[PDB]
Amino acid sequence: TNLCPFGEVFNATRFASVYAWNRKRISNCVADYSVLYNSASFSTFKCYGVSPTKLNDLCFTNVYADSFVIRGDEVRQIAPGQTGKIADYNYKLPDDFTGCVIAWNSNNLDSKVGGNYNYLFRLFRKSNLKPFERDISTEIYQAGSTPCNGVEGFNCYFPLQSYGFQPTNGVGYQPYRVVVLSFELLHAPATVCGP
Amino acid sequence: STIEEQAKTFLDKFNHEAEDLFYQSSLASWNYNTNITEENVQNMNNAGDKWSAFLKEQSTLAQMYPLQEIQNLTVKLQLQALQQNGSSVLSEDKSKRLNTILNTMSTIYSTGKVCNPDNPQECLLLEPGLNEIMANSLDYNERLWAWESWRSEVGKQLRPLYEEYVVLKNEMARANHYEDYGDYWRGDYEVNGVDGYDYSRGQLIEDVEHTFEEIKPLYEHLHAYVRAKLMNAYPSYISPIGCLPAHLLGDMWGRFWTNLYSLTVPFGQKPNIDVTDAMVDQAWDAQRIFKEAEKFFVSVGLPNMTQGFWENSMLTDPGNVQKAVCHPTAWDLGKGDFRILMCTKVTMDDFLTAHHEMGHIQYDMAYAAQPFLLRNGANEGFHEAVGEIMSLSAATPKHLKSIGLLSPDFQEDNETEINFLLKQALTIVGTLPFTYMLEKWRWMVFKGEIPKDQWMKKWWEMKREIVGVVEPVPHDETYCDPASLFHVSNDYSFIRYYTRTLYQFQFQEALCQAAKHEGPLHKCDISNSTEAGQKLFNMLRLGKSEPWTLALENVVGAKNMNVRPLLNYFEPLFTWLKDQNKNSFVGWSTDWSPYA
Ligand SMILES: *[C@@H]1O[C@H](CO)[C@@H](O)[C@H](O)[C@H]1NC(C)=O
Ligand SMILES: *[C@@H]1O[C@H](CO)[C@@H](O)[C@H](O)[C@H]1NC(C)=O
Ligand SMILES: *[C@@H]1O[C@H](CO)[C@@H](O)[C@H](O)[C@H]1NC(C)=O
Ligand SMILES: *[C@@H]1O[C@H](CO)[C@@H](O)[C@H](O)[C@H]1NC(C)=O
Ligand SMILES: [Zn+2]
Repeated sequence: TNLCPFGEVFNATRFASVYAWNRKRISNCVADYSVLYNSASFSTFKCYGVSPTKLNDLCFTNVYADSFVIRGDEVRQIAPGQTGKIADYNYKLPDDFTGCVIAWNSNNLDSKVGGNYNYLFRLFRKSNLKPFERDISTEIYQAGSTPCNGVEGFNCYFPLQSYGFQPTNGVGYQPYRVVVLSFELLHAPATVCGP
Repeated sequence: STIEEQAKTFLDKFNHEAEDLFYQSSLASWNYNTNITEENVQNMNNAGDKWSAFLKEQSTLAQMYPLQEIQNLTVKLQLQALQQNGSSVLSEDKSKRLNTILNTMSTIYSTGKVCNPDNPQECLLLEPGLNEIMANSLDYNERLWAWESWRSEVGKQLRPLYEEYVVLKNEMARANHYEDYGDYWRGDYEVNGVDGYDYSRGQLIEDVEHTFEEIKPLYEHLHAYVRAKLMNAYPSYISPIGCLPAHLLGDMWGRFWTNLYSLTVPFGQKPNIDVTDAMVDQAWDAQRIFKEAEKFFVSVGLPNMTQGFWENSMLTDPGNVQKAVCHPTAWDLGKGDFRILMCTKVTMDDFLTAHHEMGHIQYDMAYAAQPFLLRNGANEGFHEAVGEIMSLSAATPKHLKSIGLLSPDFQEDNETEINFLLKQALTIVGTLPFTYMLEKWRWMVFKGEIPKDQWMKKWWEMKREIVGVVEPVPHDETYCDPASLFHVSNDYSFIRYYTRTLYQFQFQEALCQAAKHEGPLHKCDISNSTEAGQKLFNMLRLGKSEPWTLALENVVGAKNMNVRPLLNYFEPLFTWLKDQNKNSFVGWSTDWSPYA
């Protein structure tokens, strides 16, 4: 009766920036998924492929929990077949995604008078991300044809942009903490059942 | 990568810097305006200075990307707005000279004081001292003293500064490839590169003057009626055929004729609709006033106010020692932060102002999704026009009855409606010749058509001919009477009040047709008409991304400013005015003056 360490993910003091999104692998434990979906504490709880309704009657080989912070208006982008700054440059879900997306407003935690700039997102990139790809690079983005020499200037931009999270922002600009649950099924021991 | 694609990436970075840096400046500005402390002035200046420096920096970098190599118009609009040199096209000495001149004229206007004869210590400022006289005094000599002493002691200070201001502003404007500073101002209406919707700077002069010709018959009959009423009150001061003396017009300049209502009310036996007592009888507060305004916008399909609006706005006077600027203002701080600053009282006027200010918020929320530089009205007259029409609907007896404030046993009679249309005309119609003659005087001064030794001679020739107002004291070229008005000495363009006024009745007529209103236009209330809110919203969400000609067409179906809706609104008064003036002289001689 080994319980899956979900509190360490959902109740973490600080979440990761979306460009450097955390992944925690979940293995050899019992997961009570119904507690999360029947808690009435999240603003978004959407599952693709699997059903949130009492499908903690299934076994999975490994479960991955991806967590990060984005603004409220960018929460649509955490979904299959979406475009935008987050979906193309920071966190990309596959078309055949099988899992759940969980989000809740965290204005009380990630906002600060004068602005909380702890959270970043990637604003420029040469190409879009593959599904479940992470890019933490800080290479100066070369918008023009003149090399940047590792410093920002004309047509040379630092690729990461910070959120300015203030408690007085509108809901669309307020911080939201997101947890993405991936349910992997391999030809393998299937160690995460969770009655 | 092409120049265009570099520009898109540059604007991508600018928009993201600009949210946060504008937001910090707006938030620092808010804290001072609601809580006046020395520390808050400092923080407001620090945040404002960094935003100004960032804009400077970004304008120079925007000039790297040639507009000639950009095809995407919505990209080109954003670069052009950011690229504008402004005063930064002059040498560094000349821009400093201009900024010093602007600050001195502003300081003279706001600190200028007049002391009465025989007591050099009992002195008055324009606000509230001299404004109180010009709006409430019936004494001819007291009004004359305030009118003359303001211009002779403050206006004469502004005359040498305004001359240098004309020279330097024309220098920036010709360096920015405009004919002159007036041509620069008219660029706010310019549209290029949009087949079917283009508009030239010189076209604005033609359209303003064409629409003003159709306004003349209504204004002449307003002017004749006002002159006849004032002549009864001041028989030895007013000629039956002459111009109205400039100091007997209800404020310092005759900009509005609002305060002439008591002496010109047609039926002074029927009281006004003043719903203030009903509001107090029902224990209304400021929150109730703003919920009622919110329900008005919700009734036409517009969204309710955000949660942050209720939590962050200041809808009442803070009171005890925390002190605030009480001028009603609607704030768009960015990042979805919308607020209203207003020291609301439980009165009918503040009830109407709340609908007016929340109309601004509805405009702001509608284009919030636009790029940063395109978050504004279609042109300088759009935003205020949207606010005005909200108070038009909210003030009608039909609307006041539906919200339980006006008694159901109150029915409109034609006498109260003539009274209402008069007071509307005194404010709305009366300012149009004033607004037009002033901006044309400035246009001619900037163009070089008025020599310096004829500035005041031509100013009062155009007052007599166009406005039908005559100065009570002869003024030589040591005077600078136009600069005695805020907008002239503080470097603000003025035609926006002419265009806005025509826009608001074009808007109201179109929305009321969408609401299927029956009867005179002035009795319309657009409440409960999702068809009317939708046709308004189709323009509001555009912001500045489309030509103002197209944005106007979304509401009214026409591509240009039109005066007919304004005349349609006032036709019942116009018919009544023509019948009143049948045994009166209509028009004015320009040679008569009170100083003979
Ligand atoms: C987070 O903490 C709350 C309160 O301590 C608890 O109810 C909740 O179950 C925790 N989250 C998880 C995933 O266990
Ligand atoms: C007003 O400003 C001062 C600092 O200038 C601050 O300490 C105080 O809390 C403010 N009061 C309110 C009511 O915001
Ligand atoms: C201009 O660019 C924006 C974004 O870069 C794009 O959405 C729009 O379709 C473009 N317009 C034209 C006419 O190419
Ligand atoms: C605004 O209306 C929405 C429904 O569209 C509602 O969910 C929300 O609570 C309302 N907010 C306020 C402040 O009335
Ligand atoms: Zn306004």
